[PDB]
Amino acid sequence: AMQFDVTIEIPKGQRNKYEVDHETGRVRLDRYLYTPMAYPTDYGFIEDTLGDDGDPLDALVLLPQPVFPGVLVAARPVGMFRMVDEHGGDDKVLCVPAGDPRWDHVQDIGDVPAFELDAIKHFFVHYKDLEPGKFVKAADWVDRAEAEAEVQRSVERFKA
Amino acid sequence: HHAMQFDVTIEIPKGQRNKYEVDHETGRVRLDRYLYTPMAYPTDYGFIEDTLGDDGDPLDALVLLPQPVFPGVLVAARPVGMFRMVDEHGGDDKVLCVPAGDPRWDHVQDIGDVPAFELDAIKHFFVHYKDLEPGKFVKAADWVDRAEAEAEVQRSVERFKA
Amino acid sequence: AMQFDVTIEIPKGQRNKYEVDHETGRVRLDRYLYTPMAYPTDYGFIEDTLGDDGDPLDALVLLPQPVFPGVLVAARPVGMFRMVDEHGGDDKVLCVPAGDPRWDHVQDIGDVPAFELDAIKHFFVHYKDLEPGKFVKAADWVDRAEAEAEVQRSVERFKA
Amino acid sequence: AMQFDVTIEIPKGQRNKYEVDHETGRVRLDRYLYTPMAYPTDYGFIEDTLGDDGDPLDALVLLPQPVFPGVLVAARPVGMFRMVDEHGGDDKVLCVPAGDPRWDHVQDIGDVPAFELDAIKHFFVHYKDLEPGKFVKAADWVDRAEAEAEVQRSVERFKA
Amino acid sequence: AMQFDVTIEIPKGQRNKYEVDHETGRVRLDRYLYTPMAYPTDYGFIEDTLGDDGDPLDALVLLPQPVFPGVLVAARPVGMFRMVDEHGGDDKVLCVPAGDPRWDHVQDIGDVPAFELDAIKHFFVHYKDLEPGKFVKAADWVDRAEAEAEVQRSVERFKA
Amino acid sequence: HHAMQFDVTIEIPKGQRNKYEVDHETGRVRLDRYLYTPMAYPTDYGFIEDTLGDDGDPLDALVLLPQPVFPGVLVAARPVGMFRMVDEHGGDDKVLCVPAGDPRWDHVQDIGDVPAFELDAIKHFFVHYKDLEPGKFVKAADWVDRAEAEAEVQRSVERFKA
Ligand SMILES: [Ca+2]
Ligand SMILES: [Ca+2]
Ligand SMILES: [Ca+2]
Ligand SMILES: [Ca+2]
Ligand SMILES: [Ca+2]
Ligand SMILES: [Ca+2]
Repeated sequence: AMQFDVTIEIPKGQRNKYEVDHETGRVRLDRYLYTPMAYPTDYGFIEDTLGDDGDPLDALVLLPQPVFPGVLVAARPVGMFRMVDEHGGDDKVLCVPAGDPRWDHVQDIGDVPAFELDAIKHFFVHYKDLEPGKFVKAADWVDRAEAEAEVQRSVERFKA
Repeated sequence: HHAMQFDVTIEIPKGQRNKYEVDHETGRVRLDRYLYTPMAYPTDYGFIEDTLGDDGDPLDALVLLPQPVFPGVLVAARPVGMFRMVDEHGGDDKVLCVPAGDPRWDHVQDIGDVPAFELDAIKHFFVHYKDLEPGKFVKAADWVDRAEAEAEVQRSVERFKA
Repeated sequence: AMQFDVTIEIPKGQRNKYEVDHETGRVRLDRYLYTPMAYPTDYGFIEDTLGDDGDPLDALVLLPQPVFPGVLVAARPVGMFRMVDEHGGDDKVLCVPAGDPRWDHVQDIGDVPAFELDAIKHFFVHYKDLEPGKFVKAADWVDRAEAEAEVQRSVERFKA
Repeated sequence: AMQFDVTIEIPKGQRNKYEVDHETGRVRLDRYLYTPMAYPTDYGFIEDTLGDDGDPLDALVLLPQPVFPGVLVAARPVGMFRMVDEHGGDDKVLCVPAGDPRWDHVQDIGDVPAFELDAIKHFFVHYKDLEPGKFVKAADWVDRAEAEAEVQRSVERFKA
Repeated sequence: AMQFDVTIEIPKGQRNKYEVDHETGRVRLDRYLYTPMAYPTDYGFIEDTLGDDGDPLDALVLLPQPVFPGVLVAARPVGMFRMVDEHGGDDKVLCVPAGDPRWDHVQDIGDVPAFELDAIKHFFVHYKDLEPGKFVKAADWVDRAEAEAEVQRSVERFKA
Repeated sequence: HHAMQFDVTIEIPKGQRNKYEVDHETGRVRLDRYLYTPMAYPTDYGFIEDTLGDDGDPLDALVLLPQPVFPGVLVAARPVGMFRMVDEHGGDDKVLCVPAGDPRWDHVQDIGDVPAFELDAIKHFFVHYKDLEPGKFVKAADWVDRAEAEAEVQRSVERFKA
């Protein structure tokens, strides 16, 4: 069972796109979204990883109640939203709290209702509709094994 | 020189994904549904009292506010434009309003006085909020001026009185 | 498939105990709770019913997001919480939103996770612990059929 | 011990000035305040009273947690903020929840800390600073006996 | 008159149990509570202390309005909550804001109303009821001097 | 043609009566006090990073936003005016800002582009928020333009670098 720490940048329900500057650990308001949309899950990145975009690997965490920007959550992957946009790959690892028995029933991507996966997909397709040049070329959900292999690659990229 | 005004009942505060709706015989607030998309109402949303629109409900309204109100609250309002759209149940236009008698909104007199970014975000909401509801759609949506808005309010009042 | 309107008096997360005056339809603050507890679900009653206690039949509604006091929700029962306290028998019907396919997987009491049922039970067992004269003798979950039986009894008593 | 129902129009912390239209019982947004101020207590009026201004007698209720606009609270008077503004008298009866033992220590105006009375006075002196023509000619706190005599007068004005 | 800085981890009203990682200063979500309960006061720890349990000495701070996780508050002790659970002795120091004249009337444990002390006690007695393996053996309020004695012990252990 | 910008750390979100403040050696957020008046910060409030004002702290800033942020959050910002005031610890000016690089604020270039109602409410806050604190005051407060704002930012940066 793979587990890691996720730093949550943006709580579920937010239109303010907070980001962590990785050099300093400070929270910054990147922008107020130009679309009438809100993050469908708590959103952030996986500590000690490094991705295609220059940043740590993005992460989505399912929670019963959202946290605050900058909060750490020990998490375990259950799938991943593979997306290629105009800038290349920017995949989003879907996770649940690690070590919490209320989430033991969610082990892989099939265990997450289709309604919630569809709404997450909808967010990332459309949230930058009113920012020119942005679009999604592909967007598919893939399973836990895919997520884990992708995490483990991003961890090696970070180390070396 | 003497500006039109009316009362708007706000059903849904800005930032809501719960789609509340007033029942028009009883005056009770009902939860229609939780939205299926990760979207939220871009303004306070409701209807004009004592009007009747071509979907059998009172005419839809959007009110620009400095801070949202609660479901069921009345706001005296004046029209500045309208969002024309057509969904599955046909035409369903939305009158854009500001608070009446409030000098902080006097710079807004017609649809061109509303920043385009806000007009586009409102439009984006209605175009997409039912994207994940089977058999639902919204097509042909665009913005028209205070004149067209007022003339349509006028009709809906006429429908109501009948 | 039985369904009815529930008026929600108290949103999930509240320590203010709101009640609807049935003579008038106005929302009243009965009291601020004496214990550091909060309603674990949206809470209220079923319209046009009369419980064995003389008020409309109490209802709990599972929701993805809470509503406001006074709000109507079309609901369908999936179980019932049976309790005996100082004033005797008291039942609370557990419901989900009617006509919403996101809740079609919840058909009976066994479909609600145990953690959630235990938390609801724990609320009603303990929330009046610091009000003198109160107690709870027993508290048990029963299934949809027993829930539907009590809804019918309470409908028939309203008409009476 | 005098007690009455107060309809709360404006929860503590609000800059939106809600009002009840007394002919219909509907909640209306009268205005967003022009000053950077917020109601220091839950604020409303006493049901079945009638005052100098044409409206029911205004009321302030001390609470551990604010309510929602339109909510009823059974209350008992502990004092009153006598104020004369440009429109004449518009006194505000200060109250606590009736029948709640957590408020038994507050029986008259001396029992309310000076810091809270000063902040309430400050609100009503300044909240209309940025609306022309408004000002306060006098503003003093008076005791429970004064409040009660003033309530009982406003109740007779209503009845007859 | 003893005073110290308290880092608030958890605002009043929270069911999310946030903790500060003492190695790093980052805020972490330890867990969502298993009971329908919420922290009755802002909750955290005293800076540069070490409790008998190995973490900084826990602190509760009475406030007119909650703060955010990670926020420092200059505080002075007025009492202490002594508890024994499954892992043994655990003390929580009850405090008010230091240098604030609105709290000068609270000097010792007898100055905090009984309803509030009982609610705080009830939280710590019951909040872990649905976590298996937990229990509470005893829970008692002691006065300011015993609080100040434990603050000193814990300061001396930090320096050690 | 090339506009000045800087980073503002927001200590207090709009609508707050809790007066939070960042410690300038550690970067920790502290609660200074709960305000004594029934007032709340009319905008998000904070300071400009890497500056030093004439009260020994970094230069105070106000940032106009569509939605508030949390205590400690950074916002890249550009100045549009300044609120000059003098309290008990003497001069303590406040630079008025909007988000930098955001076309929704491009119509705001100088202090005259900010509606007067918002400028007056900001002023009212600072004039009165310490009315009930013994021995505190705020006098001589008024609004000046982007030029005076930028030149003062410039100084405070110069002070800082020293
Ligand atoms: Ca990314
Ligand atoms: Ca319509
Ligand atoms: Ca009942
Ligand atoms: Ca009045
Ligand atoms: Ca501890
Ligand atoms: Ca300063």
